[PDB]
Amino acid sequence: ETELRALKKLSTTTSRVVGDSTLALPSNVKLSKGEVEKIAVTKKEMFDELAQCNLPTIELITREHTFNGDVIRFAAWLFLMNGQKLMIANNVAVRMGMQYATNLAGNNVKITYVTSNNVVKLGHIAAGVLANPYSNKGSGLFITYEYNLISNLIETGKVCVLFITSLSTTASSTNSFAYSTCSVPIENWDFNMIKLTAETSCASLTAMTNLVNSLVPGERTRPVGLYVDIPGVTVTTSASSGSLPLTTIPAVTPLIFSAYTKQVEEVGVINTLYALSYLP
Amino acid sequence: ETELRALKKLSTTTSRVVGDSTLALPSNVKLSKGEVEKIAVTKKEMFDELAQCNLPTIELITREHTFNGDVIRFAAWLFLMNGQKLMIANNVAVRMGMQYATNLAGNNVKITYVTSNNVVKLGHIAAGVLANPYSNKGSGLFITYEYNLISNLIETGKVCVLFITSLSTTASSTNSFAYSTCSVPIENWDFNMIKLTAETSCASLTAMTNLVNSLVPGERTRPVGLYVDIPGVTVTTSASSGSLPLTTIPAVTPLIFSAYTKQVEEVGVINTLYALSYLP
Amino acid sequence: ETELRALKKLSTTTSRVVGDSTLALPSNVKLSKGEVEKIAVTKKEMFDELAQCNLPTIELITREHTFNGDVIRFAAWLFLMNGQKLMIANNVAVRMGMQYATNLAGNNVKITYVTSNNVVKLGHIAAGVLANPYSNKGSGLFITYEYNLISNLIETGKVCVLFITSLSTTASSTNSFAYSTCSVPIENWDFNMIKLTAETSCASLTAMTNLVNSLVPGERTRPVGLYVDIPGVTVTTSASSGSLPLTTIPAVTPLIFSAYTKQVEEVGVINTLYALSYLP
Repeated sequence: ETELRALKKLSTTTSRVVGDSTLALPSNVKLSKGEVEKIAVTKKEMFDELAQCNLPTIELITREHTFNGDVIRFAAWLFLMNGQKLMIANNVAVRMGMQYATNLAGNNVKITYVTSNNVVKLGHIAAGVLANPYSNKGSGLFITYEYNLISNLIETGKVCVLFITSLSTTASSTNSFAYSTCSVPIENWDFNMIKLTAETSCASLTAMTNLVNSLVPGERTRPVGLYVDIPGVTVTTSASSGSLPLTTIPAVTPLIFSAYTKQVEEVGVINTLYALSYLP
Repeated sequence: ETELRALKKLSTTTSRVVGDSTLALPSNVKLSKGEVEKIAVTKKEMFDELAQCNLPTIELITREHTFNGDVIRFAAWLFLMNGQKLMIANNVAVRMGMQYATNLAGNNVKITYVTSNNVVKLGHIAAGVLANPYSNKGSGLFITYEYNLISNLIETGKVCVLFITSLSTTASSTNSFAYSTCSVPIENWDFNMIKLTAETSCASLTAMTNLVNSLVPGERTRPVGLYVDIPGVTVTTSASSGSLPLTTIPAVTPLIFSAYTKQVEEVGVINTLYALSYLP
Repeated sequence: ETELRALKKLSTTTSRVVGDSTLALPSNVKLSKGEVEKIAVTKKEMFDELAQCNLPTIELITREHTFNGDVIRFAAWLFLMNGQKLMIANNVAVRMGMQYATNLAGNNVKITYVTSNNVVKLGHIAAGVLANPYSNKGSGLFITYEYNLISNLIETGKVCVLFITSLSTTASSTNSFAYSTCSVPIENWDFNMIKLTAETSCASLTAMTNLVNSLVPGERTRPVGLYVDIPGVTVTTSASSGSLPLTTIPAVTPLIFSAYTKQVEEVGVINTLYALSYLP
């Protein structure tokens, strides 16, 4: 029975040591920790990027604006946040767990964190003075607090999100524009549930499908529709206006998320920025 | 009877649960899935960045231009594509699987996806009007369809790869430049094979190495040579020019890949952008 | 006897083919290489980003300025290094194992690699002509070789690190500015040790926290203090000057690391850039 004791240890560990052979080990065989350290990218290694002074944790001031050290999302989110050629002025994204966030003009603003049932839900900042109005035919996503941009009316305790778009192709000189809007209660608010989709079926997407079909086949562009998964929200579109719905946003108006692309073809870039901005 | 049964499962799975000690387990020890789910960053976690509404897959429109979710790749490729300080005008990279791609001027246009044997291989777009001609001691890589920038002669069923370079350093006011053009058939085309190398031996590097020797000893620069692994390729490197072989690209000229840097000293980033752009 | 050899294989090999089932296998269940090949993003895949022509290793020139393939390290570091707004002129960071590095004006220059006891400790370059004076009410980190920026005196065989800051908030019109300085020998030099912290206790932080506390309510800002882990280090923090200590630096003055943000609120990006720039 003592043979069982020794032969049992063969299960616990491997006689093999780490090395180049670990790369060439056949796929069917099992692995030890040392080899798995080599083969797969370790969570330590990503944590090792910002590690200084061999501290147990990375610097607090760094963890604030790096999504608590999630470097992978931080890199891609950073460029789309600002520096894109086609984005007008500076896209405004209020990331959670932050002291300051830039506004449309570019001044960093102390963020008013809204607390829901003793839990911080989201924060907003003053819009500031927009550099320029949104000129060309492009799409954009807008999220504001206690305000409706189309109606210019304030609803206390309610968050309204607007999506604007240009149906016509940028090359096509014909001008057709529409938008989708909805108001969400403060309580059941989750950034994850909202997205811009071209495949998932929703009421906004249905409107865009036939609305583009209204235009000539040469100038058609694939529909991009607002989708909201949260209970208690109704998405309302608009008829084909043919003129841009929103040109500028007042500074006094509270702001949560706002991003517009000069051309419509890079509409999906907006959704990517929204996806990266808030962790689910 | 049951002693074999239990002892097999005893070895087969792990009794230990995940925790802090999971990090401190011996390297030679073997591990469970929950342990590996902690130690290494997962496919899901990388996939989790773009996940919305807990959907099985990422959004289609985001899936198109993010290399089908290669967020690790997408971030680095993005800045080199747009916003490089030394890059002139807008370098053009045509990403596969996408409807639109920006041209030199910055106006995004529809892509003509070439299909070979009922299988797509590459896409090209109109060059557009260049913002400014390339005027400095710099190097660039150029890929065009059905055309030869050296001879300005149209091709049929042929894709020509051109690589200009700056023999002198930035400080060396002495002016001398060379190039290495190649033409490849569509049938044998494969992006991954071609690269810019300073160590791998090739015909272009063979000439390029001696060319800097013609320079004064103080003026030497590290050779950078075009290398093509595609069988049936012809590589030609002309003598020193003393002037820029190419100044501007005609708008009607078809384009696939084009990028140039004012300073030759950053020629390496050109290869990186080409490496990032196309998945092997 | 045969059972022992037979049952050993059951230990070493899972005998289960990879698939979606492997994705859904229980966490307690042990797994083979094929699962870890799937479950975790491999070191191979990160190598695959720059992989080309199926070469056993990545290109030399590409690996030189990409931290030898640390793509994610290269990604986030790239945008912060240059191209971001709220950065005066160009941030200058000299990466190790490099031929050229950009100056303040943006022209890349040869790097004098300082080798100590037959080990290359660091490298420095000529500062070049600064584009503009260092704006207003911002913070920055400065590292110079054989020099003292505040004292403008040469110290052979000693490297000095300087930190500047603005106590007052950008919104507050009141003006209060302080700084921290240290002189480090080259022999004990190690990049990873030094950092900007808001939680770790250090002499520089202790001097600064009461200083901003001396400011009236509503004007106080989170203290960010120099912390140096290298033994034999002195840190000095003067009284609140009320005016910017430094505006421009001479071109002839050697420069190791230099970064400055127009707004103080983005102090973290300064530490973030330093953390990314040099591997531990």
